[PDB]
Amino acid sequence: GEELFTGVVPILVELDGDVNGHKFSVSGEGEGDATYGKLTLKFICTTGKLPVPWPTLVTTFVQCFSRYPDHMKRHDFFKSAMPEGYVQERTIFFKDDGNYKTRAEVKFEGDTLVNRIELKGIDFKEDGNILGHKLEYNYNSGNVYIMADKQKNGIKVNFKIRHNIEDGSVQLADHYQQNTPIGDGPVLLPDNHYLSCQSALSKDPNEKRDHMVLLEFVTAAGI
Repeated sequence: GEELFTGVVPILVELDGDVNGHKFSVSGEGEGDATYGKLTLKFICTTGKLPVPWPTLVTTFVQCFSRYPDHMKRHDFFKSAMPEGYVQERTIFFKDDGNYKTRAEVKFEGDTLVNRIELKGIDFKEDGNILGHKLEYNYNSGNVYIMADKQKNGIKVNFKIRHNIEDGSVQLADHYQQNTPIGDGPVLLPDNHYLSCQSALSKDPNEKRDHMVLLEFVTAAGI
């Protein structure tokens, strides 16, 4: 897979969503440059106004673009599954609030690296930090824990995302994620490690639509 990520890859993201019966769609475009662990994307709510807060979707909107130091390449599960791809599934628990259930498929469409996702959210408080848009438009750095998952020929991934609430508090979002190759094809199984991540959300003064500009860097460590 390594050889597909050697340069600048166009990325395309498409999510269909239903949160507490609130329905929406988002398209994203950008490019990734795994060599530097860099992702640059722009997202647009195509169905109007985003019913949830943008920062809540970041995790959901391609770890194959993480930078795996030379010594760790053997642990890169993401790239290994390419081009056929991998399936990525999560449940993201918002403390004292609802949950998101996501199913995505990450693979190449020719030259393009695509992420197609179905997202379902239930149990959200209509007056919650989420439904009530109480989260700051920003994003914290942190770690993503990776571990091999044999009886599935995949990996298990766990982490906590802390969204800042505008009152100064925090909205914890606990992530439980599973990935498995799309094919019958081989993949690399990693030893435990983690991805060190950081992100910055911005806006395009020109875009009138509901959107998010995202700049992100992630580098595998712990080995």
